[PDB]
Amino acid sequence: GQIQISKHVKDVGLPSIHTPTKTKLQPSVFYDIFPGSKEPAVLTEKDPRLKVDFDSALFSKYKGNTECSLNEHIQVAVAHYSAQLATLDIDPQPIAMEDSVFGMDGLEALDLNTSAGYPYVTLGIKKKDLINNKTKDISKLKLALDKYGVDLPMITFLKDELRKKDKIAAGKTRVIEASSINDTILFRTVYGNLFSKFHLNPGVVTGCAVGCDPETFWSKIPLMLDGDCIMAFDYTNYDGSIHPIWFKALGMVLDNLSFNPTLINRLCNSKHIFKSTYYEVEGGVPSGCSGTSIFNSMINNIIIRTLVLDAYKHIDLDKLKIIAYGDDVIFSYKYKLDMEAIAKEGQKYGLTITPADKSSEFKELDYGNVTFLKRGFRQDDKYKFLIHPTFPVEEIYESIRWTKKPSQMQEHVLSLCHLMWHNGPEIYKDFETKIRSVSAGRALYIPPYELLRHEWYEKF
Repeated sequence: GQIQISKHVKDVGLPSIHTPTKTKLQPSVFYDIFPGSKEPAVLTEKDPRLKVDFDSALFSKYKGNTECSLNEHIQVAVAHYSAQLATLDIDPQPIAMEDSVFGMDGLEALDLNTSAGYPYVTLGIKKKDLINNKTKDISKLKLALDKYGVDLPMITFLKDELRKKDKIAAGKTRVIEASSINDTILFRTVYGNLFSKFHLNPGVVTGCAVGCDPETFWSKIPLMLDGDCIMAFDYTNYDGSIHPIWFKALGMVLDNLSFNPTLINRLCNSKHIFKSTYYEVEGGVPSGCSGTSIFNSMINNIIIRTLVLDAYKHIDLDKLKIIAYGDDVIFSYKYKLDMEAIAKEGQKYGLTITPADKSSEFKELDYGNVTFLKRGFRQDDKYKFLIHPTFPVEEIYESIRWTKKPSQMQEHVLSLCHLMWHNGPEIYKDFETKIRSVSAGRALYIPPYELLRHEWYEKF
């Protein structure tokens, strides 16, 4: 996206916003027993590890929009995907505010711990002041919605997380844009029935994987994505590279389903505060707020359709099976397509597509080497039809080496075990032994391989 406006906060009647500058990340008890090189992302200009201007390296996410327009192919992609989603018969009416706050079927309750955004972050007001979870009373919230209204600036926080070592000195730390609670509630109100239907129906009709459980969903993917050709590739800066035309296209699908097609352009043309600067961006999807993962998935469905259409012009879209989780996508067609040919068609829209898993060349894929949500695919030993989701061993080793809270170590390690065992008993037994070499790991419950495997069979 492109920065259209940039102003000092004191010149437009706004205050400075103060965002956490120190990491909660700390070496854990397993730091010296597992290998790794990730460190907490730089969170401030004064970090001694920096070797670059911090504010410039963050604002490089925004480097212009390519000159392009709607075409017939994007248009047929819109009509095809729309007719597919109509199959679901989503209720276009808004949901009650009670359901937006405390949830309903397919819509998780609002997180009451994260920031409430502008203006509440400057007023000493948190979410639990607006919403009482004990009584389910939202009277304070309703007054704050009336008083402050909607379409408020997003606060851009810096994501406190582990990063590869080369991204530390280069000041390459991710930005998340926490929208106001006022606006998250508006988006849930308008689009809540769509969000619910997607979460409850991950697969090839929504074209979306949000709300899936990889443990059981992995077995279904080969059934859904039939056709001789399994395809996947990676995007460079997906969120930032999405031109305004893809929001018009998304607006058109929402309109075909009788949903508000306009609220969406507040994501496209967005307003922000970072520290002491107010700024506005045209293009790009704000990373980390209202319906982000679903809207990105829907947009990816449009892109993949139009890109295949641009590269090949006797295509049958009924046979182009797609599953997307935001920027991450896997798809199939009834016969072999050239992924390089399809990727090249992205350039004219301002999309940058490289081969999957940081590969050198665009090569053919099968389920033996394809990745989705960081995971590979491996047939079970006894039942070859059940597919293990395979989480990278390296990412588990780096994760275990750090904590944000030592008290919740039992939960942290158990989560890692549930990921790890899918890579096989040999790698899992090595994992267990290293954990039990220190006395803090001796104190934990570490599930045996056989109980994990038996528990998994029973989830199906």
